[PDB]
Amino acid sequence: PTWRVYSTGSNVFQTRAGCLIGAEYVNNSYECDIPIGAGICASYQTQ
Amino acid sequence: NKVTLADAGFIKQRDLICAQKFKGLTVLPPLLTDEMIA
Ligand SMILES: *[C@@H]1O[C@H](CO)[C@@H](O)[C@H](O)[C@H]1NC(C)=O
Repeated sequence: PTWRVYSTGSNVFQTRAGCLIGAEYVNNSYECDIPIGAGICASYQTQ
Repeated sequence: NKVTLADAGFIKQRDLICAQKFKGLTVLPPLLTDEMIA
């Protein structure tokens, strides 16, 4: 029923550019590493 | 309030001018929002 045959089930976050599946949304503010759109960015940081 | 934008890259839900999305024309939103330019 979908042309992309893979499956991704993880934490869901809604941005004005789209839905981000695969990344957690923290409340901190860091320098932009990987741009997504509509304000937010992505990075690979430890916890 | 004097520059009327068309799409601004936002999510789409009597047909408007944004029916070009169904033919494959999608407008991407900018990285820096207007609250950050301000
Ligand atoms: C997306 O879905 C939510 C849930 O009903 C709705 O409130 C919202 O208006 C929809 N559109 C956007 C652009 O978020």
